[PDB]
Amino acid sequence: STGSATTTPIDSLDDAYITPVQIGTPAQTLNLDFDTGSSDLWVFSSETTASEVDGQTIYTPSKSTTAKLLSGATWSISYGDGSSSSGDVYTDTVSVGGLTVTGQAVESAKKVSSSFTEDSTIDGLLGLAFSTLNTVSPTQQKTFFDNAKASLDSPVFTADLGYHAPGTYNFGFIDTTAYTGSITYTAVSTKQGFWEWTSTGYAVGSGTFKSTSIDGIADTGTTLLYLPATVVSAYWAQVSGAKSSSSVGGYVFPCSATLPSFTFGVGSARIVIPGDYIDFGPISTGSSSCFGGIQSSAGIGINIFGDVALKAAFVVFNGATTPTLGFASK
Repeated sequence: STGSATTTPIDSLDDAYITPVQIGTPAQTLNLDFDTGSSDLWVFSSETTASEVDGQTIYTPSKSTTAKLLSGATWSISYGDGSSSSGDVYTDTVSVGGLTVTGQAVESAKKVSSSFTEDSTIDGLLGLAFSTLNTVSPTQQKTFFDNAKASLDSPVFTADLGYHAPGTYNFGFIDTTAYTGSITYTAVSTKQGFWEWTSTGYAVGSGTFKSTSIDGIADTGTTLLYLPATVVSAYWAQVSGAKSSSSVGGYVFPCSATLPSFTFGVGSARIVIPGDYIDFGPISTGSSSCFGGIQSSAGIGINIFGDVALKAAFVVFNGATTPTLGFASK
C-alpha cells in the first residue's frame, strides 16, 4: 500500500503545515500537524474542555462506529515550545492520503494549552518520531507510520514541504519526480526516539564550507532551524544590523535586509536554504524588526532541523530495520 497527502502552510509565514486525516466511520476529517519530532496522534475532540476549543474541528468518537475506548489508557505530552495536551485514548480507523490503519490509537484531548486553543487551523498532531516516545500509559502505543509499515510497499515516508506553498507527505514510496539529482542517505540514531542525524557542516552565503559535525533532529513540527550558537552567530554576522534580542527571544534583523543563504552538509552533499526562507517577518505587526529563521539551540539541549531546513529538501524518513534519513535538493 501507499498513501499521498497534500500538506498546506497554516499561514503566510509557514509557521506549521496541516494535512487532512480521516478518522473514524463515517470519516471525520481533521487537519493535523505531522510532527517527526513526537510520537502521539492526538486530536481536539468532543471531550476537550469547551473553553479550550476555539474554531478547531473536533473528533467525536461516539459518532464513529469503529471507535473503541482504550480502557484505562491516558496520555500527557509537553513540547519543546512549552505547549501541552492530555486526555484519554480511543482506537479507530485512520486514513492519510488513501493509506488506512485500523486500530490506530487516537489520543482524545481533554485539556490543551493556550497555544493550541489559539491556533484554530490545527486540529491535532500526528507524530512520526519513534514509538518509544509515545506518551500513552500504561500501554505505550504505536505511531501511524509504525502501524502502517508492514503494509507499505517500502517502509518509508517522505516530507516535501513547500516554501509559502503546499507540499506533500508520501507513505510507502519515493516519488522520483519530486527531487533533482540523487538522494544522499545518512545514519540515524534512535537512542532519544528522534530522527537524529549528524550534519557534516555548513556555509553562510557564498562563504567557504566549514566541515564540522552537527548532531540534530529532523523535526517537521518545529518551524525554525536551531543550531549551535557559534554557527548561528556566524550566520547573523553577515546581516547588517542583526542582533540577538533577549526581549524578543532570539536573533532579529532589519526588515530592509537581504538575507544570505545557509548551506548544510549531508555527507558529501549540500542542501542550500535560500535567504528568503530565513525571513519570518516583523516581530509585531508593522515593526521594521524581523524575526530570524535560524536561532540558537543553546537553551534547548538539541539542534533541530525544523521546517526552515527541511522545506529546502526532499526528505526521506527510512524506517527499515536500520533507519536512515535521506536528503535531496528539489
